[PDB]
Amino acid sequence: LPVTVEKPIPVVYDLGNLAAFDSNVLDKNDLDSSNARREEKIKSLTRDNVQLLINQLLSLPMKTTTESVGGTGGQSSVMTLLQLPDPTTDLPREKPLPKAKAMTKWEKFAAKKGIKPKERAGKMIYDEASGEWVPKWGYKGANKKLDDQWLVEVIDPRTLNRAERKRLVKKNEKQQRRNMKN
Amino acid sequence: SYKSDQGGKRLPRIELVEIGPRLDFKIGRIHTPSPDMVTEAHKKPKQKKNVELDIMGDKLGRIHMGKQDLGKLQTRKMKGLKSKFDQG
Amino acid sequence: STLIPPPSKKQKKEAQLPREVAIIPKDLPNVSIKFQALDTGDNALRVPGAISEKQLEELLNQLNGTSVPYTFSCTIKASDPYSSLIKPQITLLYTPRAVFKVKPVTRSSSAIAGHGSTILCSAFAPHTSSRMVTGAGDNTARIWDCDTQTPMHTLKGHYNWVLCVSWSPDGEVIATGSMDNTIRLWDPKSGQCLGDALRGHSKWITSLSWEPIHLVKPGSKPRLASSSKDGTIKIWDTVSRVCQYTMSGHTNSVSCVKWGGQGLLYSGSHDRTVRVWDINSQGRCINILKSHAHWVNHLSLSTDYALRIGAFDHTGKKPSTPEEAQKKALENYEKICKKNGNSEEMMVTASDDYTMFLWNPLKSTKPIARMTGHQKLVNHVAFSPDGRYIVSASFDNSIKLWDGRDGKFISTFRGHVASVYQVAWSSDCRLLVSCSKDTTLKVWDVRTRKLSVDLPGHKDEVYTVDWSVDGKRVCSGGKDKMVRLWTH
Amino acid sequence: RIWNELYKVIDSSDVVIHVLDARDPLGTRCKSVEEYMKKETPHKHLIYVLNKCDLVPTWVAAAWVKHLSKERPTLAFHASITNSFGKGSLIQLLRQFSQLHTDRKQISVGFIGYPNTGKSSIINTLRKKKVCQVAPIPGETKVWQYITLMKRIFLIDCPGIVPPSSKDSEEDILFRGVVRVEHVTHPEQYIPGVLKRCQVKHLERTYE
Amino acid sequence: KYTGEGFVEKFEDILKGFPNINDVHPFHRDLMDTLYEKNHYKISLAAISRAKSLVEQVARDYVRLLKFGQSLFQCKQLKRAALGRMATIVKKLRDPLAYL
Amino acid sequence: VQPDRRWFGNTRVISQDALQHFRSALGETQKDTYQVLLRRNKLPMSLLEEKDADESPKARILDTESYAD
RNA sequence: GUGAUUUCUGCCCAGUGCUCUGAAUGUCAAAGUGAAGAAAUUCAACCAAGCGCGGGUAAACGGCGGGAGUAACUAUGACU
Ligand SMILES: Nc1nc2c(ncn2[C@@H]2O[C@H](COP(=O)(O)OP(=O)(O)OP(=O)(O)O)[C@@H](O)[C@H]2O)c(=O)[nH]1
Ligand SMILES: [Mg+2]
Repeated sequence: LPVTVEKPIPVVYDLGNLAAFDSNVLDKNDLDSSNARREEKIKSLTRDNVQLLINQLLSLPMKTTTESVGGTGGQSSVMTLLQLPDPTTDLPREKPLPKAKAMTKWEKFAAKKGIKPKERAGKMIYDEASGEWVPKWGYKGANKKLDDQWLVEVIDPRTLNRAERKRLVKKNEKQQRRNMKN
Repeated sequence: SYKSDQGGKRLPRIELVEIGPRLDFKIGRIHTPSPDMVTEAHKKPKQKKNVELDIMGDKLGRIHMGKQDLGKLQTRKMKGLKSKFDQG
Repeated sequence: STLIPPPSKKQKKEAQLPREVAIIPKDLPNVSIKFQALDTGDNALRVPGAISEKQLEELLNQLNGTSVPYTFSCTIKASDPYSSLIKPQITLLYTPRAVFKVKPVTRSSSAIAGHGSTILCSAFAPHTSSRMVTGAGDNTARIWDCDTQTPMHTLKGHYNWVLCVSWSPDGEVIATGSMDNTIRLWDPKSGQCLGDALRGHSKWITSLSWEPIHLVKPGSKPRLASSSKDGTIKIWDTVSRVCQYTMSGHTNSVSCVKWGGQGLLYSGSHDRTVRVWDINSQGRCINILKSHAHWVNHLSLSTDYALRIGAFDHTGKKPSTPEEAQKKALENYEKICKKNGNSEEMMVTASDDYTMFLWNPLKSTKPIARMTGHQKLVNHVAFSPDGRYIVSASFDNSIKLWDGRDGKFISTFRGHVASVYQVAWSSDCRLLVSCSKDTTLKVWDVRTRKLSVDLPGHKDEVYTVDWSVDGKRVCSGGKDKMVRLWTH
Repeated sequence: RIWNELYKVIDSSDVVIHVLDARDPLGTRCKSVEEYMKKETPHKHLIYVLNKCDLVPTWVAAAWVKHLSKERPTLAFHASITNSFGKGSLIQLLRQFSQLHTDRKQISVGFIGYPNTGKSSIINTLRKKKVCQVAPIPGETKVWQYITLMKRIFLIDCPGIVPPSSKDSEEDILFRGVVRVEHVTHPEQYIPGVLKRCQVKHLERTYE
Repeated sequence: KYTGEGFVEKFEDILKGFPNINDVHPFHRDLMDTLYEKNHYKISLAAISRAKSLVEQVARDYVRLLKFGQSLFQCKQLKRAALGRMATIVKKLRDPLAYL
Repeated sequence: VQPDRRWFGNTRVISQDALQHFRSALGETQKDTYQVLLRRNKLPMSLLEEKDADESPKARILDTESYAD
């Protein structure tokens, strides 16, 4: 009947994992592999621990809300949740921490002088005749326009233009590979 | 968990039931972590004096006035406070 | 979105220690407590300690000689129900509960399609929550089977908007006051035009009211009462369809009509004056009350909840004969009203001067109190079903809760961001729903003066709100031409 | 012309110090602008400095610091170049204010108050040389002046203001030294005020 | 500035001419109360007093704006803006000025 | 100005839980005379004001009897 | 350099700021000598220079929140 129970040495708690740590005195000659009254001791020395743990868990701060069903996040008004503290035991990671700091020689050139990054606002430009907003790259990009022009006004010049673009693309990829090898 | 009547509706009296499994364990061989790996596997990912964040937002700062001892500061010796010029 | 500031470092390092489990230590160092009621009873010197707050109830049952439920409180200082010693000889105050629990109304059922214009008025049947009536911006009203969320029995027969619907306090007929100054009656189960359109007013109908069942001649049916923008107040008997006798006291438009427990109609008008008509005196006003500075909107009585159902209690039963019906209705009215043994029904007024007045028109012609504190016009006011709480809504986004016996101030319910158009109580007088000019509906828990749930789902303004009688459904509707039912 | 220097100094200054007169501070207080700084510029700090503290007893000065320290910090000062009092307390508090704004590349602090309270003398004692002109006549400093110390904190002094209170006297402005007494026309009609303010015992010992 | 002074001076003569119904004598007070409706009497004069401050603030602001103009066009437009806001403040006093 | 779906998108929503939290945390200030403000954390401030009054300001008398009445 | 006299112990019980009769066992890359057990692993001893030890200096470059805790070893003072 009592919802409480006393133990000499105080149990340590990890509410961030829902874990208890008891360090009281056991009896070597109670849990031996053949003692008849073995379960009736295990199940109780653990039940008092669970009692202390539920006592500790049912006294944390609760977090209510006023939302309703459909709420894209989670809980609704009819759910109280316990705000668990953080764990304390140093349990090891599984992969090291992520760090990869290469300057790729562009972050060195641009930083020796004062080239700041760009604002990254939008992807559209304004075509003048025609009167549309014609993505700079992303649909019939302004680049791929000398390709389907109906006359170029000087070997086919449009194919030479394609080749000259491809050369810079491949040079950029090679520069990237070199930087990553450095 | 059942009603208690010794702790109100808040704290109940709990009971356990054994479901499974039920195992014993004896120790065999081990391979322990090297010091370098132990110091490299417990790392917090890294993600302010007199500066506090209040509730409501409100970054605030303390200013910590010193101790001010006016046992110094000899007050100026004006002529009217000198009893030597008393008109009696 | 805007975020609550995150917890600090020292607060995180604090939240890990062991923390504060109560034990209920012994605990009977006995304190002598004074069991005293609210109305007059102080019943008698018992000295218990820390015992079960549900055993105090049984103490009072066995003492007052009934074994009923009782709610408790102490020291009307913060007036809060071992919990009397954890924070700090001591008295005890109690009220009757009349236990009939109403779970909140959280979810949202289907958004029922319907009319082709906005929805102006809505009402729930007094006998079952399975049917419900809505008059809308077209020239029709509609009946909805809430059981299956489906339509039924659209009632064509007007040729202008329907501005008020009422379901008779016996569940026999429905009345639709419209824009064209006709007034029509309809049968629920059939949907046929029960006669022709009553008429006699020169401008539109503002409000309707019915004869309370506990005064109707057994073997007969209740009567009507109709307000109109012209200024007339007309009576109607629903068997002969004849205008019994009119009343023409006011001068401006008249807003609302009531019907008391002793046969006294009350009427507030745009003439800044509340009049008290009479039916035993053929309809000559016996009292005029002029206290407001601007005009008056939505007067409200102390028993206008009991007077609305008429022997159909929260358990959905029915009467078979007017004999048993009249006894049930009298019992209802006495259960709601008899808190001193007399006919102490009060009245509350809501006017465009930001202030409400607390009348007892029987005992005197002076207001008992002047309830004030709003900052814009007060559009709606209501009494609790048990009559000891007044709730008021206003165009300044707030709602205010007053002590309904003398007129004090209790609390404010903030949370709307636009005007509050009207409010509504639940059956057990513990919740309160409200609709607003913005989308959302809000449910408030009166027992703690907080916000329970906030339910969106409409798309434009919301004009009506009606909780059922057994608390099973809440109906709403407005500018988006959809009906909406909310359940638990 | 000077109320256009006041708002300019308040605009440019990160932290303001309001200087008072230890003889009568409540008259030289000039509230009237604290309501402004609170309404329009809450991110500015506004501490008090009570100088000329060697002209009043010690219990008087302590009482005044106490009764003023229930609104703002209010340090207590005495501004001479050789023999001062409070210089360390002001320096090691400007250092705190500078550490708090550790990403602003500098802080500016501005001195405001009535005329002839010692705004320039405080700068002079802090820096330990004659940097701005001082003089017993009220209207000495006329425009604002920047002065650097510690490479990260600037000081700005400005001319002294008198709020245009439409009440409270014509002869109180005289005894809160604002007017150059050479210009008042009949200066003998004000002497009853001197006899009222001072003591007979003190006045008997200076003339004699 | 000149038009600002004009409106302000037309309003001062009204605010200093009428007899200040409060604190004159409880006989004339009550007589004027039954004659001119003390509420409306005070309200119209408070309307005029409020206009007197609004006009002054408009005049004060648009001078400061003009002293940063860079062309005849922009300066002229600021002038017209100021005079128009003044006229629109005044045109709302059609009822109080007719009662008074 | 190019067309875009931002511009016609909400930018600064807030919820009822945050509203109630902040509103309850404006009657627990306890100003310290030695703390100075550094930043103010832009918030919707016209929704968290309005402590309760007891006045109910005067009604407009001009809507019933204008002046010609 | 300063500019008669009189005032001038100034924000520095600041020793990594402008110098060294003085130092140390606080640490200490890599190197080298000792132990376990088959062996990776773990641990003992020796240690170059800077950083804790300290004297000293007055118009004095520029550099700075004070007082405790005396590391429940730190990844350039991660703190309290
Ligand atoms: N007795 C005494 N006199 C002082 C003290 N400090 C300044 N004074 C005198 O007060 C006058 C102050 O002149 P300023 O320092 O220029 O004061 P101010 O008018 O506010 O400063 P400005 O901005 O230049 O106008 C000087 O004549 C000083 O001699 C003080 O601490 N004690
Ligand atoms: Mg001066």
